[PDB]
Amino acid sequence: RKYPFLRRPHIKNTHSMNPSAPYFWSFMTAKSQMAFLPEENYITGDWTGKFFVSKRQVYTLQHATSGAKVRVKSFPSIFEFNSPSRWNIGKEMNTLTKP
Amino acid sequence: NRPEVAMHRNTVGLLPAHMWETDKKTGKVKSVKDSVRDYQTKTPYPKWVQ
Amino acid sequence: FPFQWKTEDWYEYEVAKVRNRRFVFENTEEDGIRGSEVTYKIVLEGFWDHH
Amino acid sequence: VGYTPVNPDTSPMVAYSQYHWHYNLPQGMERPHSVNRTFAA
Amino acid sequence: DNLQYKRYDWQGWYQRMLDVHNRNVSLRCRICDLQRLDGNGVQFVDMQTERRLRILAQHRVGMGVLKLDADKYEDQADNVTFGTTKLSELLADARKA
Amino acid sequence: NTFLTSSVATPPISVIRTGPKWWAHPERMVRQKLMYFTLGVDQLPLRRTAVIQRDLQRFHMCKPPPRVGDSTGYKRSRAAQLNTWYRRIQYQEYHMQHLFTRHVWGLLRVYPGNTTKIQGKADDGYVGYDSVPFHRYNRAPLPFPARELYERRK
Amino acid sequence: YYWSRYRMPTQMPKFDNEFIDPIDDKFPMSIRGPLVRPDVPEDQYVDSWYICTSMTHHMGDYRPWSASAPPNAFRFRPFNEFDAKGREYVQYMREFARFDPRKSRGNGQKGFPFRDAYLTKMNEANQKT
Amino acid sequence: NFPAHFIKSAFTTDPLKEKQKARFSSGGEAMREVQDTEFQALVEFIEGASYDQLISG
Amino acid sequence: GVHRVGYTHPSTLPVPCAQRWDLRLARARIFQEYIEEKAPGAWQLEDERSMSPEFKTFTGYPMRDMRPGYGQNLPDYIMKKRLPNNTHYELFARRDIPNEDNAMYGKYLYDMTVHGTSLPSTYRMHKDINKAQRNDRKLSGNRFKVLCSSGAKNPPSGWEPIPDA
Amino acid sequence: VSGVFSKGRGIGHEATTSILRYIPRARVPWQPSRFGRENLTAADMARLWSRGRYRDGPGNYNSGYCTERTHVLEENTVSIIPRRELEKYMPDITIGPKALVTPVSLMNARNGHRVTHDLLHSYDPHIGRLGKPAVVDHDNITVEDPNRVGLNAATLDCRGRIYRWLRRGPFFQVDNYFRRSVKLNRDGTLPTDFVHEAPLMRKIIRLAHRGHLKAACEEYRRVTTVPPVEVYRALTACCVPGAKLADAVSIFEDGDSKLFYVSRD
Amino acid sequence: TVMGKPLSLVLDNKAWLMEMVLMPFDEANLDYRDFDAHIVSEGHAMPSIANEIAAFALRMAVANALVKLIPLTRIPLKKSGLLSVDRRRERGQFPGY
Amino acid sequence: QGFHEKAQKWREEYLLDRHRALADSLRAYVEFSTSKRVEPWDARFKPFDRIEKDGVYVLMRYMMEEKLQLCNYHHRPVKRLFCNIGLMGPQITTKARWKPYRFATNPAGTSKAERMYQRDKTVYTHGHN
Amino acid sequence: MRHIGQDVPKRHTHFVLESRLMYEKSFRDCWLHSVCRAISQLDEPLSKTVVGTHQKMLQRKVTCFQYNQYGLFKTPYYRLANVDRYHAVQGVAGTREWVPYVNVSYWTMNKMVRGGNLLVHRVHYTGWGTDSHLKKGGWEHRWNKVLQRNVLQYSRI
RNA sequence: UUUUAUUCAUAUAAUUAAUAGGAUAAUAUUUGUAGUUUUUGAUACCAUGAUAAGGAUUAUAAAUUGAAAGUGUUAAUAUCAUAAUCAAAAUUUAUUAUUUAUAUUAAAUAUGUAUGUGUAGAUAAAAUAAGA
Repeated sequence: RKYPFLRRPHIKNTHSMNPSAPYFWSFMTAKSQMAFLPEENYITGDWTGKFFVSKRQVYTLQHATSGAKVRVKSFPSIFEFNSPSRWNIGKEMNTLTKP
Repeated sequence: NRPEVAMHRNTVGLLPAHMWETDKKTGKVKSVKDSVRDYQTKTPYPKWVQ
Repeated sequence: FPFQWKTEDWYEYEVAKVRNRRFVFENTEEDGIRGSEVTYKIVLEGFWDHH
Repeated sequence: VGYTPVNPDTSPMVAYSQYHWHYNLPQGMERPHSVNRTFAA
Repeated sequence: DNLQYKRYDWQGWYQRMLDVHNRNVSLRCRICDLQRLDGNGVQFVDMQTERRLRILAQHRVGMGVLKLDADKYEDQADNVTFGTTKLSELLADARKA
Repeated sequence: NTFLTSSVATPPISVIRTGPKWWAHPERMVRQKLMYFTLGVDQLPLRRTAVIQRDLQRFHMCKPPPRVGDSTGYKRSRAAQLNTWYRRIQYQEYHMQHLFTRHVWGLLRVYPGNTTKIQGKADDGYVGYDSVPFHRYNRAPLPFPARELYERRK
Repeated sequence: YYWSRYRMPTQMPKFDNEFIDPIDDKFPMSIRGPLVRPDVPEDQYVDSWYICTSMTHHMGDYRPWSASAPPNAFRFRPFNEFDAKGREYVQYMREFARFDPRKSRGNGQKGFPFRDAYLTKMNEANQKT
Repeated sequence: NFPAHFIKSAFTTDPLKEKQKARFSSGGEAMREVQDTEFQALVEFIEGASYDQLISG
Repeated sequence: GVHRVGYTHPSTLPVPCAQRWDLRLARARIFQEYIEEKAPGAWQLEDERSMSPEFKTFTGYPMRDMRPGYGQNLPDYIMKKRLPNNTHYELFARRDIPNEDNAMYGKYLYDMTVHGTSLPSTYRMHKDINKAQRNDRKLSGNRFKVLCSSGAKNPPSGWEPIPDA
Repeated sequence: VSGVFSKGRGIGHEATTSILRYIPRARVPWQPSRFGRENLTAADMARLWSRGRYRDGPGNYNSGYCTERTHVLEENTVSIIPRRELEKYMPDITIGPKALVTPVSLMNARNGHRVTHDLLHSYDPHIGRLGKPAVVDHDNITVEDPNRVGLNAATLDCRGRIYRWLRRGPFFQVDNYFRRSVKLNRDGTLPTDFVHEAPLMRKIIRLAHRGHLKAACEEYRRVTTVPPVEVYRALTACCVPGAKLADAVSIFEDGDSKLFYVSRD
Repeated sequence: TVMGKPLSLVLDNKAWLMEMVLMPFDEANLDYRDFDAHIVSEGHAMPSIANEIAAFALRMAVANALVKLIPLTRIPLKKSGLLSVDRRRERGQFPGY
Repeated sequence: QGFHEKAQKWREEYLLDRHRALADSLRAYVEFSTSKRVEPWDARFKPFDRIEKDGVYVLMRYMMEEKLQLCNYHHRPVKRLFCNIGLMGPQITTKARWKPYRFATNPAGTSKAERMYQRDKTVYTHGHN
Repeated sequence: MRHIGQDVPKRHTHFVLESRLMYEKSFRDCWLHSVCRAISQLDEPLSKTVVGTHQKMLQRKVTCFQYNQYGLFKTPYYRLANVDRYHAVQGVAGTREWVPYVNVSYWTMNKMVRGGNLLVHRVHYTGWGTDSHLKKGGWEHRWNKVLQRNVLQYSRI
């Protein structure tokens, strides 16, 4: 079975490999670093509580500074980003899962 | 710098070389110390905001 | 004869001939077949050619 | 055939069957219908 | 339409789609027709005025015919007045020579 | 030359069987004739294979004559003899082409492809910048400045 | 009912691999002719839908080739003097023989002359013969 | 299972329909509205060479 | 090569004339054309595959922008693109209805006009007839799945179902 | 009994039902008992509406407004992170209901729409109607949607609503909105006394009397209500000096045949 | 001359391709340097038509032109099979293969 | 049973290892960039063929030696410098021959073709040591 | 509600009906989203009137409004699922599974062709067809010709 | 005593009944049309159609550039007319025809692991603008 280029019906088939040092920014992220963060980083309306943050949200300093728990959906039921660090800043959550 | 047009212009000064403990014999990075602990920042948000 | 031309002139002629198709003034003052006041073009569309 | 009924407007089978007009014919107007002038509302 | 998009509800929006698709209006004007004396007593467009007009309309002029195709508005009634307005602007700027 | 990657080898029968596509390609044959002429030697085997290929390609469309009329005792043996004789002439031409290409490479300081032998200055197959660190068929390790076959100047 | 329209019955005809009639199909080709339909102009045939044959838009009533060409036409050409390409290139030469650039104004592609002769006239190397 | 088509012409006509059919269509109405064996076989065979016929076995 | 494009004013010119840059500015003002400032001068790539008559695909118009880094995200593409309003998308969104006889007229209105009551679907009718045959044969094994159970759990006063056997 | 809903309530008034019960009603022959979306209770309707927009709306558990403190998945229940903890690392940029609604002049550019909601809010009282006629209020546009005026394809009677919405004529939304918002008063007076546009009318009058006909027309482009006859009078008066007969006739016709013959003065 | 360019440049100075164009003037027992010939391309235009099939098409066109010009040249060319078209055609596109 | 917890702990350990791996990879990339490479030109073809005391080599050693030393013989800046100087002309891409990518990305002194396979494999740097 | 009364043999046929809503919302929200994205992403000055910090603040306000637009349809069209309206069969656009003009799956199209339900003209299964644009370049050439007819023939004043 | 090739990659998650028209029309607040509640085959079963594999043979000689691809059945599969308890969004999950050595990540998130002298067994394909 073959499908049109860059139009694979599978959306989660993309396996984000180990981050590459030489680029580390022009891979799985925004093409330009002068662009604004996606909508997942912000709150649109008065919610009653988010179950888990999506994997498209970029990682910021406030994630490790605030201390609030963050979790994403993976092969298991859920994965919480325990022991927050500062090395993963400016990267989306999909690059730190290894499905 | 990415290796597209300018890569030889990279210098060791850009490399922090202080947030990790490196092998004094080979030169590879052995371990990395914690970074969020007692982090020093003048402004977590851009200065012009608020 | 025989016809020998240059590539730049040939390219320019071909492009100009392709471009200048809708730049036709239908209603002129010429006598004969061409030259009139109003022009109506009725396009009939069908499933079959003989229809 | 089937729960979904066939469309009599765009189906070539019903359009060119014995009970309708084939495509190898003059394709003229069948009848000059006049409704609004015979009885307007 | 007269085949299957009449006498029913979808006929209205099908006709609106047809009108929006055919909203284009093409206005054609000849330079030889422009080259006439005006009310003031001078030629409306001279050689320099024609050259300036041809430069201003890079591809809108062709075979000596100035053609402007307006698709600006959904209806031909507004496309025609937009085309006339733009042609008037172009003529006013071209007469500057 | 400009082609320096790894190459596979094919039997001469395959290239001979390839007709007016590679082996009998007129442009390639003209290049071989020029190579012989600039060296000032006769092109007798090249002309022999040229006329053989011309005769074969002219009548390749025509159907073969009825084999029943032909005598299997003698006519088939004669046809096999002629075919083998033509094939041997083409083999000789192929060998001459390869030999003279190697010789001209050696004279012109042209570095051949990997595992290619140039008699007089390589004698074992020159290999350079290959996918495998070791020399194929020899198992000799290869340096990074692969091999300076010729003198530096010019 | 609506379905009452689709109830007219057709009466059976009165007599006295698959799909092929052996008698007509096995007839010799050199005698029957390599033809599966009357040799009338192809404009009279339309590829039938849902059937692997070609029927005529006029039911029967075949018209011969001489019914489309002028009387006593050569090879059924519209004009006996030239073929299609002759009629095209002679026309091109004739119109170029009286082409004038001033006349090209107003109309569109019709103003462009015969390119083969126009460009060869515009080529300086062709001036010296 | 299989619908009854009744290809027989005697199984699809009844007197009630024939009564109304006869008035509109009858012999008089139809007349009003309408207007050497070897040699014959040979000419029949060779007439297939016409521009609107084919040679048939 | 690298250089600075020079401009000469008509007043500074020995003989005044209308400069091509001034004419370009006037044309841009007339036609409301956006002047791209960061357009490199060394990228005048002709779409030869659509402009050369020597190619099969010649059309006389440039069919490509000849920019590898071109996408729908950039504002230039956004400004020069075409909206899908009143397009084939809009035609399909109203014509490709799963039930064809619902874009012309409402089923209930059509039934109430042509017929006297709203007819059910063919599948619904077949299910009803099959239920009739099953009830005639066995009259057992059926459930009582309903939308609102209030009327079944609290039957109206004066309702007495007659037994079967 | 396998009843989907345990409870149901009527919609007709108690004053009229008790008298109308004596008149037999012609029910649908193949389905006499009809249990529509209106007959559902308040809680059942809220649950059904919340479940309806499971793809894009708050129907998905993680989307929001789920009102559930724990989610059971993969045989492992997970607690919910509250909004107070979420906003620590998600900076809130909430504007409120004022953001979803676009101005009236953007209706044509948004294909006959004003509200930027998850569901298409029809302006006719027949698609988003639930017992009462459908009325869309732009000052109360919220995700909870106390009035079920939106259009979704996962409710009890969604199929007919979708069919009606897709089977709509041109200018359907604009016509419905204009007809419902603007109409002649019962007193017979023109609807030209609104306060939300009176300063704009005065501004246009001042521009016309100063002679700025282009500015007056540009401001008139943005009006939503029927202008008073003074606006047309001033526009025509300011067109008089310029001999702009075409403009005068156009501004006369824009109010003569289109807006309750206000310009008929 | 082919498409306004010399035959040697059109065929990239390939003898085995130009001899096919020359052949009709030998089979008819004529002189090549007595006639002006022009070739117009009307199929799929390609940057290089230097191939055996294109040379065959050119030879057929020249043979037909010679037959039209001098009727008696029909017999030699027809006997040599220069006006005999071959209906061979490359396989069409198909995802199966 | 317990696979959720096991996978969560495995992913935690994997991310903790990934932080150190990223640090080491960045260090290796910077060191490779700042370290001098080998001469990225084929010494077997016309331009870069002559003796070290004649031809292009004297020009290199008396004109562009400082720039080559600053660029550390990386192939891209070396080629760009040779194009910018223009004393060689357009021959860089038409007549000059250069070493392949992974052969010209070797360190300064290798003398062995088995060097690209001996580079560090735990560092994810797309072939940049 | 849940398989009590559905009136249809395939319950998945309602997915087409609900996808029509997606297309309608795209028609509603395409202009607003495009304008917001262009204004937010543009870095060069908008005009002579507004430059610098005013432009930066306007960009941030525009992107804040765009993020606050709840329910705005911003989805690539190729991510939309394509299912035939008659048999609820899913097909991938760009492959033989889907027929673009009929907008039905390959199975539905084959059924309608083998029956008398669509008026199509059979051609050779391994050719280019009657169309000269298809025979003279193929799908891409016919694509370019369609583009030229639709757009690249007007003066565009 | 004849010729060609073959390492092939995602795969399940929860709810589906109605018709209602607007400017330039001699007048309808029908502005804003308000009567809950007796039914039940596929969230998981319709067996029947197509397809795969796939073959047939007359054209003498002259002229002409001409006068030249055709399918049963056996099989497997499946979404259709036929027999109620449940697959399509939270995708790991292993599903045949791929870029091999002068230059290699810029616009929707778009692949870091198999260099090893191209070295088995089996399998498929064609006489088709090519040149057995």
